[PDB]
Amino acid sequence: ALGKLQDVVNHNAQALNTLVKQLSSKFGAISSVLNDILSRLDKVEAEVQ
Amino acid sequence: TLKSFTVEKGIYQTSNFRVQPTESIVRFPNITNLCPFHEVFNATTFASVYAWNRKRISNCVADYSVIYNFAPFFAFKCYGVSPTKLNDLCFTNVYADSFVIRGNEVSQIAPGQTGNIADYNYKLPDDFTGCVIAWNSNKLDSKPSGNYNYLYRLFRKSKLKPFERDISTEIYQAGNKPCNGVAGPNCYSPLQSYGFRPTYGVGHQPYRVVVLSFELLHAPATVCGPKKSTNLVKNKCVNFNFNGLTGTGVLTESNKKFLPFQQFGRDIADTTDAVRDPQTLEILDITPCSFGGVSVITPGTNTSNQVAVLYQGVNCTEVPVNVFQTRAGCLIGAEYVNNSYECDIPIGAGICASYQTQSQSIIAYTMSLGAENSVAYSNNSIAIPTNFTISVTTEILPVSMTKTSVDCTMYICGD
Amino acid sequence: MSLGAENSVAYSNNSIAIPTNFTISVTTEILPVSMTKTSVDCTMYICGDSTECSNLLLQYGSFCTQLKRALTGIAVEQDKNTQEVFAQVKQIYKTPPIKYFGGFNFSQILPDPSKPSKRSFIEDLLFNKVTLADAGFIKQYGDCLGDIAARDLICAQKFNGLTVLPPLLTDEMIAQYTSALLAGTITSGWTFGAGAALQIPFAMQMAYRFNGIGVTQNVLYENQKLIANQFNSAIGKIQDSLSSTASALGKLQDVVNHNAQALNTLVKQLSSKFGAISSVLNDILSRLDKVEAEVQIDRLITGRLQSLQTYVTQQLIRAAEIRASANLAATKMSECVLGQSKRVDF
Amino acid sequence: ALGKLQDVVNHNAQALNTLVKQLSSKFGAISSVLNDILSRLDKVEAEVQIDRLITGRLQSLQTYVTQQLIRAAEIRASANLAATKMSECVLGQSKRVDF
Amino acid sequence: RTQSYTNSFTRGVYYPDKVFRSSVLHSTQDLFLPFFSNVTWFHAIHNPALPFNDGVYFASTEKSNIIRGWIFGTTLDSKTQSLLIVNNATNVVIKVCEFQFCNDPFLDVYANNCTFEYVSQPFLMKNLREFVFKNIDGYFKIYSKHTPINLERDLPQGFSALEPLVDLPIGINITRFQTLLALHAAAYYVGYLQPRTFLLKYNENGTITDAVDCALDPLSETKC
Ligand SMILES: *[C@@H]1O[C@H](CO)[C@@H](O[C@@H]2O[C@H](CO)[C@@H](O)[C@H](O)[C@H]2NC(C)=O)[C@H](O)[C@H]1NC(C)=O
Ligand SMILES: *[C@@H]1O[C@H](CO)[C@@H](O[C@@H]2O[C@H](CO)[C@@H](O)[C@H](O)[C@H]2NC(C)=O)[C@H](O)[C@H]1NC(C)=O
Ligand SMILES: *[C@@H]1O[C@H](CO)[C@@H](O)[C@H](O)[C@H]1NC(C)=O
Ligand SMILES: *[C@@H]1O[C@H](CO)[C@@H](O)[C@H](O)[C@H]1NC(C)=O
Ligand SMILES: *[C@@H]1O[C@H](CO)[C@@H](O)[C@H](O)[C@H]1NC(C)=O
Ligand SMILES: *[C@@H]1O[C@H](CO)[C@@H](O)[C@H](O)[C@H]1NC(C)=O
Ligand SMILES: *[C@@H]1O[C@H](CO)[C@@H](O)[C@H](O)[C@H]1NC(C)=O
Ligand SMILES: *[C@@H]1O[C@H](CO)[C@@H](O)[C@H](O)[C@H]1NC(C)=O
Ligand SMILES: *[C@@H]1O[C@H](CO)[C@@H](O)[C@H](O)[C@H]1NC(C)=O
Ligand SMILES: *[C@@H]1O[C@H](CO)[C@@H](O)[C@H](O)[C@H]1NC(C)=O
Repeated sequence: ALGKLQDVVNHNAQALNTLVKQLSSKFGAISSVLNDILSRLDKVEAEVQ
Repeated sequence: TLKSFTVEKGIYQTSNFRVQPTESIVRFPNITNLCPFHEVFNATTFASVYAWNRKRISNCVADYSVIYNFAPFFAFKCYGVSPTKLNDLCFTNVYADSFVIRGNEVSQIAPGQTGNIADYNYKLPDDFTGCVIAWNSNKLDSKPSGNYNYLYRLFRKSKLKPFERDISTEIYQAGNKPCNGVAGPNCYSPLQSYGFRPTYGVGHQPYRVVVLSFELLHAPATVCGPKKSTNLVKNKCVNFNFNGLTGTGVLTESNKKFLPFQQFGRDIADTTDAVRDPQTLEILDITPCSFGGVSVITPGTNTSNQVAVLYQGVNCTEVPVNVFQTRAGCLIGAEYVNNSYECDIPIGAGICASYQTQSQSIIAYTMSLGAENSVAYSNNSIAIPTNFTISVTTEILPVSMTKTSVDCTMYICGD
Repeated sequence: MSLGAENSVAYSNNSIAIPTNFTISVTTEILPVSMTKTSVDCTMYICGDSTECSNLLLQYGSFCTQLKRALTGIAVEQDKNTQEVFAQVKQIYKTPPIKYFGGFNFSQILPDPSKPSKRSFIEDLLFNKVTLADAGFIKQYGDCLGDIAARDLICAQKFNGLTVLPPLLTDEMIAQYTSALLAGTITSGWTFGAGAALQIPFAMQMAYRFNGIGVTQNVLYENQKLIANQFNSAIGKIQDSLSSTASALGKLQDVVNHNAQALNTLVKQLSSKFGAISSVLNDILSRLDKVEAEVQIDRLITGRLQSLQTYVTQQLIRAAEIRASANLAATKMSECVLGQSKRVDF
Repeated sequence: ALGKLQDVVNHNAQALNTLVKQLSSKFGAISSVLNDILSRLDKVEAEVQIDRLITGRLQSLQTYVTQQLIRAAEIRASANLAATKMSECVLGQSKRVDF
Repeated sequence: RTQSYTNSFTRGVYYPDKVFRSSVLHSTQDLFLPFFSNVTWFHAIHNPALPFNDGVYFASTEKSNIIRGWIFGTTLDSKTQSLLIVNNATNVVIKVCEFQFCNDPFLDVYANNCTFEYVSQPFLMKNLREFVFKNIDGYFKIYSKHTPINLERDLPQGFSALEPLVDLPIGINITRFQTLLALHAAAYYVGYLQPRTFLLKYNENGTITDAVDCALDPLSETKC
């Protein structure tokens, strides 16, 4: 009966969940956690990734 | 522009017009002396790694194409600049730090580097705009007993700051032994020298690393020289080589109050707006000359082939790289008429054009807002119609476009 | 926060309320119609004058062709918005020699030939309140050539390819459209929106516009002087508010500020490195090698192309909003200027 | 008279044709064909060039989807106007003047 | 010595770079004096030193004009390039040497390695003189501004933005510093310089107008 507001809430929630899950994407780098890159690579390769 | 062969009746944007630069000017400060790039390179010995010497170079010919064969090395580890166009620049000062290190930390001489010998004897800034010239010393500095002259620090209570020299001798107190001046057990001094041999290993043979400071875009410049200075012109589109800045301008004269220490000037977006002349201290604004674009006013290709040309928002005193002038710009190829027709092609701010015979010509005119009316009004003036017209007027509205589904893998990658 | 009033309606079985008096109030609604028609050259912004940046921008295909097509469509859309909002009439009407328009004082809104422009008093106050940026619709390059005082912001916008195209309808012919609409509204009324002008005295038109809201037309024909003086005092209140209380022109001054700050942000983005060593392109040609230089030039091209695409996308969304507001303004001019509207709170 | 629907058809056709022509763009890579890149290059450097082409065609696809979303909002506004005109010009008589 | 406490006010502003800007709102990260800091007087008749917390802001209101240096270094006794800014009526004698200065270096009115020997014009001449010093990235800088003061009470509300006087090509780590005596009865100020950021206003002539301590107030951080 209330479909459009459920679509609004689900669209906002899935947009924020997609934004959260996009932290896990590598985007061509070696990892997705900045602490592991900053404690694994020297500053030239660290700034590249 | 239309990527076709038939052209509809209308006004079409075309690529911009610019005034070509006429001359090229070079204004360098009159410096004629020479400085020893050579004599600091074939020297008898260099300073220690913890006691690296920094020397100031000013007022000499800045020749970087000769240090290729003043020293037997293998290319440059340049950051920020390049050795190919290094002689075309003009900056304030250069400092040549030099020291003799082991071979397996030439890669440790870099901005943002952490190691034993990266932080205890010599440290670079986070953004180092210079070159890290390095070469072997297998013949010049090699002893059968060992190179005990050079010293490197093993122990320090804190890491070094960038570009700062810590020359001292003391006793490290990592242990609990209170020797307080004795170099015996458990409080060993950090004065230890690495030793090599002529028959030693090849992977970390000693080096002769020389760095360059290269501070630029600041202060009066005094280490420049290797080109010919020319004259200077005003109010003409020319290329300028004011110190290191390159561009096209007219070089007008203005009234800007220079402080005695300032040598540049930027307006908003790091674009240089006023350059002090290095020879004589005066005013020189920088302004690239006239520009805009061209708009083609044409009828259909099946109708005619003549064109009318707009120049966007500029007085057409300099047209190339009749004439009707408006606030949108001049028109070459169009003739003004004092009449008022329902206009087909909009031209600019207030003016239109059409295609009339009165051979056919491309006329341009001020826009007719319709036929002017002088509709009557009094206390007794009313129009009531005695007849009608049941008219069918066609109105067209889009509803939906084409449903397109794009396969992302097939389009981007192609199986 | 107060939610406005703790009022209670006095409902009963048969509780009623009817008004014994009115207030002819000239409510002022301010609407944007067209924004600033700009166009980006994609050679003076991204590259300035370099052949190398032009050759690398040639590798990106039809990006700036699509950008120029989108900006040309935006400018043509703004001209279409101006034409479909203002030019609702086919023939320009002229004012009669007598200015007694049924007792209603129209001297503030009808134009006068004292000033060289054909504008009006209230239109002059409305142009003086909105601090226009004085963009490239006037040929300011004669002023930008001479370095008077300090360097201007519009000269910095113009010198980096962010030129501003003038509107097709200038302010004089837009004022002629407005004066023709006013003369057709006073002399012909609502009947010029259905063909040609059909003359009417202004008292009859105000009577036949009272008939459209369920009010009989004896109300003005017993109280013409009171309604005329209320209209005069209300337009005097509007005139005094435009003179002193500058708290009503926020929409159009906001639109001018959005356009000016958008061009200023797009200019100031030329000082951003986007990960390169510097933002001065000529120093990048003068300092670096070949290969490393087109590497850093490609970084600047990606950064400035992303900035230009953000500018074009934001201008497309803003053009959609401006086109919605212009469709609303065209619906108002078609509906409540060329006639009388029965929609509530419209 | 039928300029609007012909404009809509030409808009969608030229959008798809521009998306097809965008496949020939290099985007700074050494070529524009994925099989050509995977045929001559190594593994890591072809991963670099394919990532460059992926970024270029992803920017092109994002521009295409964003432009189609703005055009679909415009088409939805025109379709809401057409549904309103079916509701009160066809299914009734509208008193809105110049409508 | 007597350490009277008051406000340092909006002083200590220096030119961050030598680029001539007009009507430009510019912000940058520099190590210098924040707004509304503390004040330590040193008026007495009489040598203990002060710690160098990355910069000192100075202000002398001497009509007799008797000050001949600001000695820096690590342990202050002929160890790391003891700076002497002794000035006579003809020139200035700015040198770094090792002359074994132990305690109480007073100068009457009537060695080792010396790398620097540069001599310039006399900078020192109802007057106020500011001498903001700084050590960043192994560099040493001297600043000067001869603003004529009106009231001989404390630091006024006037603006005395510092122009860069002399930039040194060499530098050493600075920990301990003091002020040279001048006898045959004086009063000066010492401030502490902690890293915050500018918000500079330039007028039509390019002179530096009022700045804003962005890390002092929420209003000022809103302004920045
Ligand atoms: C209103 O206009 C119509 C035409 O638009 C008139 O119809 C014409 O009438 C005359 C004689 O009555 C005929 O000869 C014409 O052939 C008619 N025209 C058409 C197109 O059929 C009509 O007469 C007009 N009304 C009045 C009252 O004069
Ligand atoms: C209806 O309201 C109007 C104002 O909205 C009244 O007009 C005012 O009446 C007072 C009476 O003392 C005058 O002093 C004012 O000058 C009038 N204002 C004008 C003419 O603008 C009007 O009187 C009210 N109607 C009735 C019947 O009282
Ligand atoms: C450079 O030229 C100027 C003007 O001719 C002159 O005053 C100055 O002494 C010259 N400098 C040198 C080092 O010759
Ligand atoms: C460097 O100096 C040595 C010592 O005098 C000399 O033998 C050598 O030839 C010099 N190098 C060059 C390139 O002249
Ligand atoms: C530019 O055009 C205007 C208007 O035609 C004119 O007044 C002005 O003098 C022109 N500028 C020149 C010729 O430098
Ligand atoms: C209405 O008629 C009177 C009669 O004298 C006249 O004075 C007045 O001007 C007329 N109004 C108009 C608008 O014609
Ligand atoms: C009318 O209102 C009165 C309140 O005075 C109430 O008692 C009565 O029930 C109402 N009438 C009806 C029909 O409910
Ligand atoms: C009202 O109209 C009269 C003449 O009809 C005119 O003199 C007067 O200036 C008008 N009022 C205003 C405020 O313009
Ligand atoms: C300055 O410091 C003293 C003690 O060192 C302190 O009592 C005083 O409150 C300070 N002044 C301030 C914070 O304004
Ligand atoms: C800029 O300097 C001139 C030089 O006389 C002066 O007249 C003007 O007032 C100054 N502008 C200021 C202080 O804003």
